[PDB]
Amino acid sequence: QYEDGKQYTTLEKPVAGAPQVLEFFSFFCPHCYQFEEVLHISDNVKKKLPEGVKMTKYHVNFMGGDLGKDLTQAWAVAMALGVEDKVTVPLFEGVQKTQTIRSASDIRDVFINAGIKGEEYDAAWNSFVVKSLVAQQEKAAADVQLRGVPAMFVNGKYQLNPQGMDTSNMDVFVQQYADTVKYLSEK
Repeated sequence: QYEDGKQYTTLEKPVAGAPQVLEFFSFFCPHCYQFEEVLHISDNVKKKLPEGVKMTKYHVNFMGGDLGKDLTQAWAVAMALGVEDKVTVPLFEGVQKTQTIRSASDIRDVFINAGIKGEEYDAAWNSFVVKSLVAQQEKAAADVQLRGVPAMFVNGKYQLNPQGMDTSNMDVFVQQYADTVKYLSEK
């Protein structure tokens, strides 16, 4: 019973060249914390994706002011070093749970504690490769004219609508969301 306007909506201006599945989030975003740390949405969507469908995850600037821009840069460092799987949880917890991430150096502390060498983090943080990865994340969001997170887009054409899913049961919610992505990824 997949209906445009219930589980998903369709973009009025479809985006060319977008990744197959594009997720946007912020470490500053309480609903994003719920999506990732309680529901594990990305991991469960991944479990249902067809063979050959790639998931891209980008951070956004528009929450948290100065720290929000710093967190987009840190996510770029995480992508450049391939350590997303070591820093997502501590970054979410440091911003939202303990609220001990208040500055760029607190962000760096999370990477150091996760075992990324200080010299590796610092060279990445100041690199043009990371500046390019920041620009890519910003451009992707500009393409779909993003106005809110968490958000997920399929084939540059469809946007997931979590308001139309069952929130009385967390497992059902995750299943409906993942099946909807799989449905859209098949066009």
